[PDB]
Amino acid sequence: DVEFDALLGSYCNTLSLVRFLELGLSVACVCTKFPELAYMNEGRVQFEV
Amino acid sequence: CFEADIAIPSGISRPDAAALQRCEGRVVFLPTIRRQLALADVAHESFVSGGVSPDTLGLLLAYRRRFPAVITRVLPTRIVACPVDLGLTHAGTVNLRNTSPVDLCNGDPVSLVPPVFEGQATDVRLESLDLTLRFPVPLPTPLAREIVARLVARGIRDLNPDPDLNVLYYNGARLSLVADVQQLASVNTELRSLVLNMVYSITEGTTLILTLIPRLLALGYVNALLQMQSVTREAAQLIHPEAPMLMRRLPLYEALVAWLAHAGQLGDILALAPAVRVCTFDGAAVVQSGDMAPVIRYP
Amino acid sequence: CFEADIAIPSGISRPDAAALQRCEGRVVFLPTIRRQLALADVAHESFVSGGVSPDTLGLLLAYRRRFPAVITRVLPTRIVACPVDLGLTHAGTVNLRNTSPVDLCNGDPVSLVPPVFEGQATDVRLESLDLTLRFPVPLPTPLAREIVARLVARGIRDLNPRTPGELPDLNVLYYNGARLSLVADVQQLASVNTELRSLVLNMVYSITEGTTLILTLIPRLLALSAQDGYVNALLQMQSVTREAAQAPMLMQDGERRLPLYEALVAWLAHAGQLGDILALAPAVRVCTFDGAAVVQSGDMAPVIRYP
Amino acid sequence: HQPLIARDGPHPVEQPVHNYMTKVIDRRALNAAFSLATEAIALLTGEAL
Amino acid sequence: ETTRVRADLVAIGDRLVFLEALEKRIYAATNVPYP
Amino acid sequence: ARHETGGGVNFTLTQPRGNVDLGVGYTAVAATGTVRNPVTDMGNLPQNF
Amino acid sequence: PRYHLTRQVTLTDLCQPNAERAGALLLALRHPTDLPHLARHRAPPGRQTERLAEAWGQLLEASESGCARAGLVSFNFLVAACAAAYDARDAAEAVRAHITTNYAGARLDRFSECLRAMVHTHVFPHEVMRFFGGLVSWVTQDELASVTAVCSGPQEATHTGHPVTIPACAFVDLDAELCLGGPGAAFLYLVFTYRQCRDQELCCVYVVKSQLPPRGLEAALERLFGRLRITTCTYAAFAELGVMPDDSPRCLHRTERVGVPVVILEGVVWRPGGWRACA
Repeated sequence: DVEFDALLGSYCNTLSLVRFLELGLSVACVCTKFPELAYMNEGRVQFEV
Repeated sequence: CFEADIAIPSGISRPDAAALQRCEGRVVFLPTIRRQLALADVAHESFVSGGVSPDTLGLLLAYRRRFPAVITRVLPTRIVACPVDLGLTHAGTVNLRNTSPVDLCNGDPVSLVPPVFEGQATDVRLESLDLTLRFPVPLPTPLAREIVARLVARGIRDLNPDPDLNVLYYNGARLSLVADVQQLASVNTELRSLVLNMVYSITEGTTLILTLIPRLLALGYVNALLQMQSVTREAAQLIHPEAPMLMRRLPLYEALVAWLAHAGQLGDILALAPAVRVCTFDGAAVVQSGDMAPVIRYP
Repeated sequence: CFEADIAIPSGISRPDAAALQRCEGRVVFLPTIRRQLALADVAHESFVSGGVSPDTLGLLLAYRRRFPAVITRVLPTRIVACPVDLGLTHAGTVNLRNTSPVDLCNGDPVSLVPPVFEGQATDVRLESLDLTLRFPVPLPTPLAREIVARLVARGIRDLNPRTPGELPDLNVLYYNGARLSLVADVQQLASVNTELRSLVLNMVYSITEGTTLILTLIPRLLALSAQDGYVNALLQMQSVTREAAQAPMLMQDGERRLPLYEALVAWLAHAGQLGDILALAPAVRVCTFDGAAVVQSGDMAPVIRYP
Repeated sequence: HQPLIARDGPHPVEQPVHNYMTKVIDRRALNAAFSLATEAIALLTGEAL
Repeated sequence: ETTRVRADLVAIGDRLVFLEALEKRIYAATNVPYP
Repeated sequence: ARHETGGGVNFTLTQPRGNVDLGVGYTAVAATGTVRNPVTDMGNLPQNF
Repeated sequence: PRYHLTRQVTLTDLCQPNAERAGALLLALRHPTDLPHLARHRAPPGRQTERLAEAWGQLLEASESGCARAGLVSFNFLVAACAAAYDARDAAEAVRAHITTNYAGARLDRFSECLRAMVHTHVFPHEVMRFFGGLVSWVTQDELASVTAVCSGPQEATHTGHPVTIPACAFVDLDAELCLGGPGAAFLYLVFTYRQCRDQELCCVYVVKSQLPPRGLEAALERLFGRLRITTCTYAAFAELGVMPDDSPRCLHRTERVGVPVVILEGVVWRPGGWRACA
């Protein structure tokens, strides 16, 4: 008697690492680096017209 | 520990900021344990349950329901509280603000309602965003179980009138329960629903048992042993109450569950279980009002 | 956790090894604190006493003097159980499985009840190791306290017949909707009798001397009935309070003992403790970290300590 | 393998998940058949020559 | 085992917009309601 | 931000950030034109006091 | 966090831990200057409430509070003062030969009067003298006291178990319940068994031995007793002394510090527990 229970398949999907500066909604925002924003109670912006 | 953050909302004043500086070390209740929270889950306006303001019953439902949190360090834009209910037993020492009794070296203090003390004390209001933080009172287990049964006993004599229940000495001090001038008239209308709960669970059961036990024992180990430990107690109560009161099985046993359903409500309502412990180190063992105390996690 | 193991003693039915996998988060009543123990005292054959199996009130009394344990991790060699009575010191909040028709709440105390439901028997059978398994049904505690009063009073109607056969079944339950019917098959007497006596004997001590003054205000109760909403809803229709309405008895010795204040103490001592002396003690509390307000039927809820 | 999106505040924090499902071959066997009449075999054998 | 990115740029009036749709890309399968 | 629970350690990560309007006038309107379905079945239920 | 320290500064008018052992089951004295008031309250009026007004007042005569409050009650101070009370004489009284030769019966004789006077006006000695711990260090002065005697869970008998080994201080004490013997872990409790107007307000202090839950202890508190013969009520209070997570390490000795019988108990989860007194 000859018998075997065989293993035939294993597949992984790609996990797409999608950056924020790719999509079309990057246009409306100007993101910029500022550390220590946790330390302020106000860093808030004042503008003329 | 697992410190949880409560978010400060938008523009507050400096006295609203200073109101946040007079609360460093209070007790805070919250519904869920999300690592970032907002102030909208905190306020007394977040205690509405039926469209109206909650009573001391409606608070003590939630005061046994939602979760205690103690603010260690106050912050701009955040509120850091290391919550009590998370963590293993007797770890993560936290610090509280005492109110007028002692909070001795032990006692296992319990959060409970504000209007058993001065109602508009510790009802600290934010002026800008217009919300109210009614902080609970941390009382230790003997006196916390003491004062809860006194005002509802005082509510009886205030219910249908014709000694004075309000002296109640501590170990050293004489504790003035009565804050007369404007509070006690608000007391008997803010424990208003609660007195009816302590009454109706007594009037139902006693008038149920005096038509239960005469309907029992002849309808036998429980029979003769009914009045075995109740000799001249229950038959004497059958002699005293059944004479100066009035005197049906299928509504009766239907009322049996319903009263005892209400009984299981009240045990969760009343008796004020301990949640956190005072068992400090290298202290004077005796805490005073307005002073901090090292408080440890589990009873 | 103070780790406690239960090994797989002798052989395996090969699908039934997978049956032990889907019992992760359930409860084992093991009547000890062991570092290792056989699977013989685990099953319902150990719950069966000498000759006779307990009723759903006797299983309450059988779940009285044993120790619940949480399935933590399932090996093909052992099953690691965490001793609920001691080893609940878990900031990791060791997880449980809700096997119950009720979607619970967040923040419920959770107490354990034997399987008494009409369709959630929780019967899983092992034939290689000849054992029967009844898992307890974790439920919210007011809904748990609504059940145990029914089943004893149903056994109170097992003592006296008298009435016509159309009795109120005590077999329709109410949670926001949700008509529930349970099983009424057998009522063993001693499980009813010892449960009935503590219902009698505690209600003895819960009456005191100053309690009697409250009984005078029974006609005062119905004076609030026709003039508000809250009282009239509080006053039940199927109550003896509406039936008994159709006095100091002076005996005044000393009068400085606070007789009315002393009444509410000892009443709360025994009539205040009626859910927990009849049923099991609640030590399981609903606590989800993600802010989820309810926990689905079949889910894995995180579990924190005594309420 | 599934990605996730970090929310904030009252909605709970998330954590990545994995799936690991396993599926089983089913075996079909389809059939054909044919015939040879009796006169043809000894013709193919070389007997009736 | 400063660059070009594909998008869709409809020009209307005398203007230009990045007309792009989500949830087929960056909201799918994460149990998030699409805002 | 770490927190040790049952099982093993459990790292939590959060990045604090903020925004601003940065527009003196109105920006970013949002129209509403298509319907999937009603959520309710539009009625016939008594109110019970 | 499985190691803790607690500290309370009191007198050596009480325990005198320098006269105690390294292992003693200390009580506090919470509400120490209390009970003239609750002598008057909580009792039916046939108890003549002017008794405890003088009774504790004679105690601190033997011991002005000052700034060092009366506290840190020893385990010895209740056993010998109830030695004449409960059903063990000349063996429980060996605890009195332990105290008066090391500590003083002058403070016992005022307090054995309190043990007939506290229980007289229904001021029962549970929920006064709350549990504190196992006497880790004794950094006390000569006539004053400063003790660290940690509460707070299992760590008291690990940090005196990786090194006081928790005596029972009387072989009559550590009540050998569950002679129906089996393997497991021990669950320790502190029961005050009373007899009200039969033995004229009896006082009792001893520790039980059980592998039993709190729900399997109350019916165990109704069984095995012969002191039911009362009717007032609310007898036999108890709290959790915690878990000894081993039944193998109990012992039987008579050597301490006067030959007093004593039981070694090594390794204890000190779950501080809660009291209950209703029946």
